[PDB]
Amino acid sequence: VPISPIETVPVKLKPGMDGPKVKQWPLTEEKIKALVEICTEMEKEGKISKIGPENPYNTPVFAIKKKDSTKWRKLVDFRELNKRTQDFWEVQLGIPHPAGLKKKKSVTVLDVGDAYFSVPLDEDFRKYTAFTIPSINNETPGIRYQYNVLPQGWKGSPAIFQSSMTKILEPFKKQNPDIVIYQYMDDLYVGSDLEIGQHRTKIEELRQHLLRWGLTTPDKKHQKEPPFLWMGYELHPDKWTVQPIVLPEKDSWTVNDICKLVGKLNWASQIYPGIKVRQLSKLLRGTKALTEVIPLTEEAELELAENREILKEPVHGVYYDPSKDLIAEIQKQGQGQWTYQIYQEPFKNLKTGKYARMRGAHTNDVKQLTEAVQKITTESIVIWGKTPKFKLPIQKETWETWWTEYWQATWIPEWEFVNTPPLVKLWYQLEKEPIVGAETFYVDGAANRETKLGKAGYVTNKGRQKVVPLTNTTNQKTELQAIYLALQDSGLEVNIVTNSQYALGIIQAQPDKSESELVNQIIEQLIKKEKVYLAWVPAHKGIGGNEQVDKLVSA
Amino acid sequence: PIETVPVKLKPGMDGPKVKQWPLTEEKIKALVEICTEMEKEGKISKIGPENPYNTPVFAIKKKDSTKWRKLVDFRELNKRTQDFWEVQLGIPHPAGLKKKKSVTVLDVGDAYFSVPLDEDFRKYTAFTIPSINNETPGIRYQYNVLPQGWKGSPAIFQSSMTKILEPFKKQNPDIVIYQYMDDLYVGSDLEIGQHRTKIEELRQHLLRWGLWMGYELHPDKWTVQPIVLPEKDSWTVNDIQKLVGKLNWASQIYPGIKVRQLSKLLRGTKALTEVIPLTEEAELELAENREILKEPVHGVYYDPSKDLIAEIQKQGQGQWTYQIYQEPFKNLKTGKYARMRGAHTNDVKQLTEAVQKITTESIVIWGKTPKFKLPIQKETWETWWTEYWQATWIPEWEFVNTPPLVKLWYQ
DNA sequence: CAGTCCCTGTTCGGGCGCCG
DNA sequence: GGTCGGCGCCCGAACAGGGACTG
Repeated sequence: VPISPIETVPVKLKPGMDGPKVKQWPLTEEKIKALVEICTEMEKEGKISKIGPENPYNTPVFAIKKKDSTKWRKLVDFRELNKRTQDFWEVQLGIPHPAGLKKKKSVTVLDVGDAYFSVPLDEDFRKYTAFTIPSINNETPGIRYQYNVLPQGWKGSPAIFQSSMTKILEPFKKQNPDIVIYQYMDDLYVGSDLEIGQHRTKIEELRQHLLRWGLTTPDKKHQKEPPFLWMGYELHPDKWTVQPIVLPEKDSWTVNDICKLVGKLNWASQIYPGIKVRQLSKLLRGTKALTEVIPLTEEAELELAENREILKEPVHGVYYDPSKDLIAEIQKQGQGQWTYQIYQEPFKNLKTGKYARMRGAHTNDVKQLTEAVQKITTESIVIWGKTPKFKLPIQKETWETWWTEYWQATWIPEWEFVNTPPLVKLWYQLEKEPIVGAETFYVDGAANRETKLGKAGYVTNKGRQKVVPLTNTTNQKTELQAIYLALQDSGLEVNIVTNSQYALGIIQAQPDKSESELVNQIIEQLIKKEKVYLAWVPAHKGIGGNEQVDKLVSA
Repeated sequence: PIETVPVKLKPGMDGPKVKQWPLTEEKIKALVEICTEMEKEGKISKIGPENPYNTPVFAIKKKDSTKWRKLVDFRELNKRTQDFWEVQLGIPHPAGLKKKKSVTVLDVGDAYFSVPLDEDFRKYTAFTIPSINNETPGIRYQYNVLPQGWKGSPAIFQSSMTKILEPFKKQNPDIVIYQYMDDLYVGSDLEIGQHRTKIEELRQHLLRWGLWMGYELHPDKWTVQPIVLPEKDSWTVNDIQKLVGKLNWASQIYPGIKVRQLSKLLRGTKALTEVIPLTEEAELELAENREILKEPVHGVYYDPSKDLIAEIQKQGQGQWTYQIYQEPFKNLKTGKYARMRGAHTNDVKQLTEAVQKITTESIVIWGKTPKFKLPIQKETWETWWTEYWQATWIPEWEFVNTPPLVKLWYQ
């Protein structure tokens, strides 16, 4: 067997584990012909070689149809080999995005034919890639081959190719520094600011530099004229857009159909602004079967009709201009939903997106806004390597009040206020000093761990009092219930004294939403007040009415 | 032509496998130029995906410094090679370094490149350089010499370091020199003028052997933050309530604290704003508790075998308090920082500066870096902390969310 | 006292989208 | 078809740590 021009990558098995020894699946007669035809052709080209009984290893093999072609692709079920092969470090840290591309004079896209079949495998590792091809007769012994290149379906093939490909491109990139080559597997985006004459010269220089190592750049996959089809987009000299997206129109929706729908809506939200999947993802909670039919809710059908209407109009993104600043603007959309757009010139979006993760049982809009800012910041550094300037629907004084008083460290990068309703604001402010002339409530609550019963009430300085029996509750729920009672039966200004660290920690975080309906009711009562002052005193210390009300709610 | 010191991981432990986090443009260009130069000088060599190990990498600029510095997060590697630099080639810690009038730090990381690394251990020093918008796959390297920021580097170079310092230590016997990571702590009681002169003498004494920095510290002027009670002449119900809660919390540290007589003043169900006169028995319990807070805690001493732990509280108005301990309520040191860089505007910058100052104090006093309990969300910290880091070491940390109880550490 | 449990947050396993 | 890797989303279940209360 001749020597491949590309340097091979040494591969070992994990220490103390042998090669695979697994029997072949029964194959349909139509796939057997497709395999024998491909196996005999690859043997002639030196990509697979016959092996004898000295090779004790074996692995199954099958074939699937290529999309929009009569040719077949050969895949190997290397599930057992992948377990015992060494772990690799993937070099593909992410996926490039067209929003990070700079305007180049000339652009060229090419795809190499049969990438893996052009890169060799380590000589000492070829023995473990042994497989059997069953014949049309079950009694025929079968032809056993071993791979000489990267097998499609092996966990090391993508990591090996991407590193072998970068090693071949380095001498060209070193000689041609002003040439931009976006390398993703076999997809090479080549752009430059050289004149269109010298551009085609450098293109042919690279097509021969790649040919020297056995990499063929067919003219069928060659692209010289816009629009270019690169990574699922359409690249035009001034704008880009995603290749068309198709949503299913099922009359009866299963769970898997919603997942396919949600996935495409998330993919469309990159350039289609305003896509909401809140009510559609609510269909996936607490459901078990992938094939279970689920009826669409009224709020879900409205959200789908709105998403279909957005996909009707055409949208397009622009390219990154390093000379101008990066701008990102956010809008509160739904409860727990946020959308954003990243641009440099008004209405010329580089890309859009959405943030909707609900973190914690209790939160507010300021917390969710900060989480969205960080998600956009990380996303921007990935694509452009810098943090955009933010336009946030929150007052400068609103944010100043929050971060200065909050006990956690929190910060937002350079931003400015945009008056786009609805505006994010704090819905109530706990007083820092006790209110003079306000009734003082000493609340407490308790419960029995077994009976699940308890009381919750208060005692005031004006003689007022209340105790309420509670069924199916906990110590935490009662202490929150006691504060809810004090807020109900008090005026617009009220001082409340509790001993519940749990209740006091939730309220001081100024939440405006909660998974607990009791907290939501406490929030609703806090908004109606003008001045509220909470305080904490240690329990069982004989403090004020806190000991008098601890004895009333004892049982 | 130098022999390699054989190094092994701790038994039953594989190398670090930490993904690389996204980097800004200015840092990627800084790493590309440095790694290209270090590859030209044979300090590093490109590798491939057959190496299953990796370690995050980013770039920094020290205080008042223009040049970028390559920084690697080898914490995980240092956690998986701990027995080497503590049992076999440990470095003693001078107890007098913290008592000096002036202490200066020097970046001596360039000297580690003069010693080759063990060939079998180069596999674990792997790292990856990302590209903006993932233009290219990761450009991987591995170290061919002693890496900067690895806890095994100052232990191997220690024998070579002592012989370089012997001519200077003999000339200046009253000067204390300590080596931690890629830094050199030189402390003396000399006047500030001749102190900086002796540093430049050592800077040239190190240059002739094939090796520059300048950060000045004054550990003798380090102060602790005690727990203080207000001195009000008129007390309200709310004041006495807050006083009892604070004294109740402080009783976990000082067991002699009593709130019996003060709790008796809160017998009735009174309004918070109502003024309460202090009884005679309460005024004495208040005065005795103030004296107890002046006393040091009984039975608090540093254990070298225990890990250091540090907690930080955001007190607002640019105020930050901290406590260092190994066992709960047995605080080895308390303190408070004020008006740091980014005050009144950026907390992450203040919190980053606070971690650096606290870690530096821990190195001078005990020679260890504490594990931090940071008052910040995990995503908020992991997004911005690198933008304000100015040190060659990285302490360990965890994230807490303890709402403010009853202001124990700040009035 | 250690053993719970009530609460809350985090990590992970498993589906889809997309690209090669 | 039921091959591999990368990134993203959504959800539930697992894990895990801190309080308060009780034998």
